[PDB]
Amino acid sequence: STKNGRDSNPKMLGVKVYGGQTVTAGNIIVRQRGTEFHAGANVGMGRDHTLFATADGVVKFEVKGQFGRRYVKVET
Amino acid sequence: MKVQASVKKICGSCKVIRRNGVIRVICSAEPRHKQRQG
Amino acid sequence: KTIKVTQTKSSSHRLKNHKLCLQGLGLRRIGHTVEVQDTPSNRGMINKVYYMVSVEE
Amino acid sequence: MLQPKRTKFRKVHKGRNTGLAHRGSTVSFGSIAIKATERGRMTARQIEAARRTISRRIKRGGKIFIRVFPDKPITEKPLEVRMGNGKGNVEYWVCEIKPGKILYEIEGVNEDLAREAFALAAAKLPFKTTIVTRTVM
Amino acid sequence: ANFVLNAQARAEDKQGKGASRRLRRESLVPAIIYGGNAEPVAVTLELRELVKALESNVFFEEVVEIKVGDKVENVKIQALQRHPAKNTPMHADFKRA
Amino acid sequence: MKTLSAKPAEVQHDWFVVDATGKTLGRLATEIARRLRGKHKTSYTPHVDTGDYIIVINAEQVQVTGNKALDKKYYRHTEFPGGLKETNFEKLVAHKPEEIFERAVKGMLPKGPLGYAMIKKMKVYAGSEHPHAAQQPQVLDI
RNA sequence: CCCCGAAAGCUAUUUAGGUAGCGCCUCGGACGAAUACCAUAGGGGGUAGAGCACUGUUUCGGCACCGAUGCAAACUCCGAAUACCUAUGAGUACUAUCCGGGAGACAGACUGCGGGUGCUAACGUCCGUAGUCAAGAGGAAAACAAUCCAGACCGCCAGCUAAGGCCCCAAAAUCAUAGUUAAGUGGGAAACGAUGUGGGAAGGCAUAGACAGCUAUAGUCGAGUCGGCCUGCGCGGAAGAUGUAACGGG
Ligand SMILES: [Zn+2]
Repeated sequence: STKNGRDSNPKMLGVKVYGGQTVTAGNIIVRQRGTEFHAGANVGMGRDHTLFATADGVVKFEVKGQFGRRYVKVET
Repeated sequence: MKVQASVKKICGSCKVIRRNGVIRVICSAEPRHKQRQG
Repeated sequence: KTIKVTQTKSSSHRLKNHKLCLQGLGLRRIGHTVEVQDTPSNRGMINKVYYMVSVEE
Repeated sequence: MLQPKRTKFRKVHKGRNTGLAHRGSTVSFGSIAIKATERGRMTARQIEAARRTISRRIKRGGKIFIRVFPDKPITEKPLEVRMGNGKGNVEYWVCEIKPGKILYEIEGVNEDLAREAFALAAAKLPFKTTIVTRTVM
Repeated sequence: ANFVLNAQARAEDKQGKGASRRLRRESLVPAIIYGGNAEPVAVTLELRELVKALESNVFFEEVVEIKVGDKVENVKIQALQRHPAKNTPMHADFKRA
Repeated sequence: MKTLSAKPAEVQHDWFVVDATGKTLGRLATEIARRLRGKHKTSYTPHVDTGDYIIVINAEQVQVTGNKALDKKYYRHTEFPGGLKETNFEKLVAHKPEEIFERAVKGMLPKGPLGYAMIKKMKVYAGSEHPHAAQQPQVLDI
C-alpha cells in the first residue's frame, strides 16, 4: 500500500490581460501567488497580490528600476 | 575438431582457409588446433 | 498581379487549418483551378498548403 | 560497486536517451582513452568488471581514470506481483551512455599494452567502443 | 608558405544548416576567417587537405596561407569542431595574423 | 452488344514444334503458356480456348542457372501421415523429363476446367522424335 | 422516399453497466459580418536544448577552500520552435451570437508524436495531441475494422490519373543507359569471427634489384609487394513438433 495519492485543486493563476489590450477600471490583470509583477501607474494591488486597473487605458509591461523588477501599468 | 562461432589462428603453424563456403583452420604441428566455423 | 492555383491532392485527412486555407483560397476539389490576387495574405495560405497545390506563377 | 553516498530522492522517472555527448568527449586526464560509439546503459557491475580487467592486464603500472558514475536508480517488481499497487524497489544503479562518451583513460603506459588492455575490457561491455589519443585540438 | 590551403567562397545561399550538411555530404568543410580591421569571410575547405594538415604538429603554431583564387590570407588556426563520435573535423576558425 | 466473343465452333488450332536444347526453363515456359492460352490472337476471349498445339522435343536438354540443378526441390505428399516425398531437378530430369514441363506450365495456366483443357494441348517428348507427323507441325523458334 | 447528423467527455451521486446539469446533434424564431482562415503589429512565459550562478550529487590533484571534470522530474546564471491573447487589413465562405421545441450519449478501439507505470514486455494500463474506425463503400498491402490512396445521387461496352505496378496465373516495358550481388542474398534474427568481392584517402620497401620459395645475412630469379584506416553488397553465428510452409504461386 502506498503512502502517496494526494493533491490539491487547481487555482487558475496567470496573466489575464496582455500588452496592447484596452481595459476598464476594476479589470483584473494578473493573478499571482507572489509578487512576480509589480504595480505601476494606474494599477493597484490587492491583499493576495492581485493586480488590477484603476483607470481606463491600455496595458503595458516593462522592466524598470534598480532591482530589475517587472512592472505593469495602464496608459490613459 | 573444434566447432565454434569464432575461429582464430593459435600458433605460427595454423592456416586459415575456405572450403565450399566454410572457414576452417588447419595446423601443421598439433592436430588439436583444427577448427571449423559453425 | 494574379496567379493560378490548382488542387492536386485530397484534403479529406488534412489538418483543420489546412482545410480552412484551401476553403479560403476557394479550391473545392481535386483538379479545381482558381485565379487569385498576388498579395502576401493569399501567399501565406498558399505556402501553408504548398504540398497539395500547384502554382502557375 | 559505485553508488552515491546519499540521494535527494529514491525513485526517478524512466526518461529517454537521446542526443550526442558533446561534453565529456575529450581526453583530459591521461594520454589514451576508450569511448563509446553507440548509446546504451552501463551498470556498476559492468564498470567494476571492466576496471578489474584493465588493472589486472596493465599490472598497476600506470593510473586508470574512470569517467562514468552510476547515479541513476532502477526499480523492479518483486516477481509474481500484479500490475499496480505502487512503484517497485531499487535494485541497481546505472549510467546513461550517449555516443562519444569517454569511459576509461590510462596514464603512463605504452600504447601497445594500453590497447591490449582496452581490447580485453571491450569484451565486457554491452555497446561498441573505439580508442582515441590526446591531440592539441 | 609551407602550409597552403586552397579554398572557395562560401556564399549566403551556401550558409545555414541544410547547406552545411550538403557541403559535408560532398566532403567539404566550412570555415570562417576573422581578425583585425576586416570583416569576417566565410570559406570552404577540402576534407583531405585539412586532415593532412592537422596530422602535422607545426600546423597549430605556424602562420598558414589560405588561397581563394587571387585573394590570399595569412592566418593561424584558432578553433576546430569535431564530430563527437567519429572525430571528423566539422568546422574551422581562422584568426588573421 | 457490339463486342463479340469467339465461337468455339469457329476456332482453329494450329500445330507448332519447339526444340528445348539449351533453353532456360521458365523463360520457355512463359511463352509456351502464352501460346497455349491464345494471348497472341486478336480473337482472344477469356472464357474460350483459342490457343495452339505445342509439341516439345529434346525435353531433357533444358537448363537452369545458378545452383538450381542440385538445389531446386520437388515435393509431393501421399496423404498418409509422414508421407512427404522429395526429389531434385537433376534426378527428375533424368527420370521423367515431361513432369518438369508439366509442373512449370501448370503453374502458369489458370486453375479450372478451362485450364485443364488448355494443358491437354502440350505434348512433351524426351528424344528428338515425335509421333505427330500426320498433323504437319510447323517449326516455331521461341 | 427526401434533408441534416452525434457521443463514449467534465462535475456530482450507497455512484461506478443507472441518473442529473454542462459539452457535442436537430428544428423554429430573431439578427447579418459582430466569425473563421492568412499577413502585419503588440504581448507574457520557463518546456526542448543547454549550463553549474543556487540546492544536491561525481572523479582526479593542491592546500571547507583553489585548478581541472561529469550529472538532475520535484536544480536554474540562460533559453527557442510551436501554441495562446489582442488590434488592423485583402480575398474566400451561410460564419458568429441570442431566444425557444425535441433528443441521443456519459463500455470506446487502433496508429503516429510527447510522457507516467510495466521489463524502453504485451493486440498491457493511464494521460495530452492529431488521423481513421465506430457511423464509410471503392483501389493497394495474398487473405487482413483502426495502415496508404480516396469520400459512393442514378445510368453508359467513353477518356485522364492517385497509391501501387508493367515475365505467366492477372491489365500494362522480357523498355533504355550505367554499375553491384553468386548468397535464391532478394524472400526472418544479435554480440562476435573471417586473404569473399567493389570503391576511396594515406603510409613502408623496391631494377645499387623488393615478397615468397630454395642453397650456407650472400646467392640463382625479374616487379611489384607489404600492413593498416573509411565505405557498398555479400558469408558463418541459425534447433520443433500434421505437409513443402520465413517471395501468394509458377
Ligand atoms: Zn596450431
